[PDB]
Amino acid sequence: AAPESFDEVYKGRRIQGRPAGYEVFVDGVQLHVMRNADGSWISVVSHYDPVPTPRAAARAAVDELQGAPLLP
Amino acid sequence: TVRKNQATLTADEKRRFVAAVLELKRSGRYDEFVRTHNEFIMSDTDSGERTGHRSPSFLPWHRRFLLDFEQALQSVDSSVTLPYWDWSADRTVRASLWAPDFLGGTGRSTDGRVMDGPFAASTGNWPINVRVDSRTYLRRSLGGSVAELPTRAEVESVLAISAYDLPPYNSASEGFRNHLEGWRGVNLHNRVHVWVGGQMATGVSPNDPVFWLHHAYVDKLWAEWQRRHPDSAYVPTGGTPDVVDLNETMKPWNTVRPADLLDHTAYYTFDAL
Ligand SMILES: [Cu+2]
Ligand SMILES: [Cu+2]
Ligand SMILES: [Cu+2]
Repeated sequence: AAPESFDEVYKGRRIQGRPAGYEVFVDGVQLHVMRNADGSWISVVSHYDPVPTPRAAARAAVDELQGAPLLP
Repeated sequence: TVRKNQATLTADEKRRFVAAVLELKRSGRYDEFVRTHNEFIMSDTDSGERTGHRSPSFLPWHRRFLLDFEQALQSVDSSVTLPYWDWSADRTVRASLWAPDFLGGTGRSTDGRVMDGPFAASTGNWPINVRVDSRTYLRRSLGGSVAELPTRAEVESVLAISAYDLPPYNSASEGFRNHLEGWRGVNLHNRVHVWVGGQMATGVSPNDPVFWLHHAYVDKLWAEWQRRHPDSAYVPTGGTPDVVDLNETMKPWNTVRPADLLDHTAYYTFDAL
């Protein structure tokens, strides 16, 4: 069962997530994310720090980026 | 070749190591290591094929990866070897490791930019090319995202685990490999990546030279583990889908198997084990 989709503005940036097995976008740019066996998630900008959900991963990315544009 | 504790390097050894690293960077060979690691970290998954991470081959894979790097370093200065960072011992931002004559320190609060050392962006010698965002400068936030680095006691508890790995051979597994990797338990290897912060916490972690020192120690811990458990060996040993079995070959090389990398002494030794 894939997680639900989401869409919101976090720290002035638009983050979106949707089932594909799941895609995340930061200001329209896709963010590589992965699901762990235990159900937690990680993104390419925090690949050793599991967070509970895809939205948590997108928010972690925005946090890490500090305003910087994601590279495709 | 002998891999020594970074804390014990002479001023000249630090000089030659830094110079060799900077040359690999200038020549463009360095960035390829960064790319290789990112590509694998992005493809290794718990549900499918996994070679470099969250799998029994995490250890032999990074062992071979580090050997490739050390060999490249030696092609520049034959006297250079990969030092290791014992983060259980040198756990403060004050360790000699983070001095301007070695790796430089933590990044500034505004943007995490490292401002000193030979890899600071301002030197013009360390452009971040292989990246996931627009920032082209080395970034660090020592102890920012995670309070503490593993302690010796915590490391000991992991070294005590007798089983190398256990089914399902992924991030949910029990056993030595996964606890050392950090997905389960007190968390060793993963927490260190998080502690450094910056590029070290991302898929393109090799962008930070400390990446090699961190993994050289994780690699040493595997050697210490084998010493503690001579009756335990690499698993699985045959016919396991998506996972690299003992006698199967590993990507990207294809010409080497975990069985060929179990004994590190065939390639190097440590100042002390
Ligand atoms: Cu890695
Ligand atoms: Cu990934
Ligand atoms: Cu790692």
